[PDB]
Amino acid sequence: SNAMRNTMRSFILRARSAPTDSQRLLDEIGGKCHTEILAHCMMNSLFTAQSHREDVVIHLVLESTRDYSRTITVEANEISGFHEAALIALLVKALDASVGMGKEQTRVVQPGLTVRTISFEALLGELAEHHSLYMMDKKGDSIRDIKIGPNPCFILTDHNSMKRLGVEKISLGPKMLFASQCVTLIHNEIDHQEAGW
Amino acid sequence: TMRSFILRARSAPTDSQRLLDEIGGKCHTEILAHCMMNSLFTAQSHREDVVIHLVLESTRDYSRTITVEANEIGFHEAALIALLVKALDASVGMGKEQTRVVQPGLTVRTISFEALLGELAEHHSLYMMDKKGDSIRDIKIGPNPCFILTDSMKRLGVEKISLGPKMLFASQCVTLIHNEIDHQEAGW
Repeated sequence: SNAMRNTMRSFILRARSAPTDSQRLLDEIGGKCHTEILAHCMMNSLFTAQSHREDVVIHLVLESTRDYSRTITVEANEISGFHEAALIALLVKALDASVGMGKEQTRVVQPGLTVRTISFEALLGELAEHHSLYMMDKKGDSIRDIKIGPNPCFILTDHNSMKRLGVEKISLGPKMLFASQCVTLIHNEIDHQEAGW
Repeated sequence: TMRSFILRARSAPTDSQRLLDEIGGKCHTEILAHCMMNSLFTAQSHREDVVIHLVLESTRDYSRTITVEANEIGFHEAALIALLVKALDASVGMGKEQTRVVQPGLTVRTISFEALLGELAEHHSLYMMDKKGDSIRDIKIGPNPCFILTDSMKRLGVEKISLGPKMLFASQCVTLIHNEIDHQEAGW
């Protein structure tokens, strides 16, 4: 193996129960669709105590729709608080800007915030090229026992087409965890591997 | 075994209203809820045998300690924050060194941070976040551990640990602490 330099970390939250409708989104906070998890995932994936993390991208694929899913891409680099309402707000903003889009389309919302009518599977297609793709599997190999690829990208669900795309299964531990908790764990293991300890 | 956490929420108001006003405020009240959610809940269900003590310090008089016990007690910010508001409201009028039961597995106390440490030091293995501390991965977590989390110590016998190279939110530290005990106990 090579001595890696620090690379982009990406995450994909497949929120299949999540409304693409701006208002039905704020409605599901604490509701059966559990819309808080998106905000926590955003928090954990982009923020530490001191700073925001450099070079992180989260893709939120909001699926529950009358037409196309909205893929909301947040980039820690250009996104100039971390509580549930403020991050959920970033979403509503991007959702409002997506209304009336047709298929296979892209709309800049603000610096480092984009919305796209791209399928989950199509999006994987694009990331599959130059990213190391990973998914969660209680029966996958412990993450502490693999060498995490460069430009890694982690599929988290709010819950073989995959094997074709080179998607490798990993596990973070014995227990079932919130997607938001998976984020912190992933980040931490790459922080270790990068630091060498 | 038992797992415990203490969160010294210095500058977290003991008043109910001022707490709600701090959701995303100068003092970030949201992190109390997140600490609770991560210490008490997994995706499958609540955790067994977990206790969290929240020490709220921004007080007129005495600070309030809210102990939540996983065995006894929505997971979103407003639900767990509501638990706290109920607890602080149970605390109005309390004297120094008092205890008041809010509901099964919810308790409010007018005991100090160090006063609580002193008690816990009797039986718990005390631990502290320190970027210079041993890596949690290299030590064997002691029996009945308690993890101090910020927003004399050496005398009480608390020993320093680091979860990694970076500076995390208290709530992120809870996740990584649980996950390490989870590993050591399943023999991973």
